[PDB]
Amino acid sequence: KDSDYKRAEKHLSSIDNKWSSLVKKVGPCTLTPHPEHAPYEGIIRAITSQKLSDAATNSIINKFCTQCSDNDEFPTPKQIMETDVETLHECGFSKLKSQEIHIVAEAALNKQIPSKSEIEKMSEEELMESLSKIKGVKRWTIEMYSIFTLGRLDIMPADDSTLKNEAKEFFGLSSKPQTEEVEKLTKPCKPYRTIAAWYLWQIPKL
DNA sequence: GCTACAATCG
DNA sequence: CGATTGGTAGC
Repeated sequence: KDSDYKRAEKHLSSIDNKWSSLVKKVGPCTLTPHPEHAPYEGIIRAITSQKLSDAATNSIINKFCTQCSDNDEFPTPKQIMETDVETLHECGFSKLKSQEIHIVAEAALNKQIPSKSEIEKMSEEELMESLSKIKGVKRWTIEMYSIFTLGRLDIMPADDSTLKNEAKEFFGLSSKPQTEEVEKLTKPCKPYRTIAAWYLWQIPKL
């Protein structure tokens, strides 16, 4: 993770030089993934973040953990299953998300979700095909889960709206780029596109 | 003080 | 189509 980042930062400093410049200005990558989280947890966290800022997402999960858990820990599948969507919605989850989160809990409970060991053996394409079967989980959500939970290093969430806004400035484009364009422009960042995305995501903070 | 900012479904 | 969860950065 440490050697991984230093190695990634070096590669990003070895492509064309706007990347070298951004890396130097932003400093060391502080991305902190949580692979210790079970798949159902990582998935629920990713679902919750849809259309919501990290702060908004945090306030919702905090309530969720504070009420639905008996130890401020992340609610277990069983605990979630035994909570109706009405109560989940009161924590701040949209009604739709409440429904999907309940279903994810049921799936985890009934061993319908790939085990973490199997997930770690799946390529991103396989993961996409597998988790996209879950209601409320598609490309973006799986990318976020791969990055923030799994800790994968070569994930380029080219479809991310904020990343597109950043890519427009960074690459000096005349208009917000389409998904395909972002993927093309960041190809040189392989095999550390996750870290490249993170750096782009840090541009606002500058 | 205001208010823009992923995936599903009748 | 037209809704949807909310903290808060940028006005």
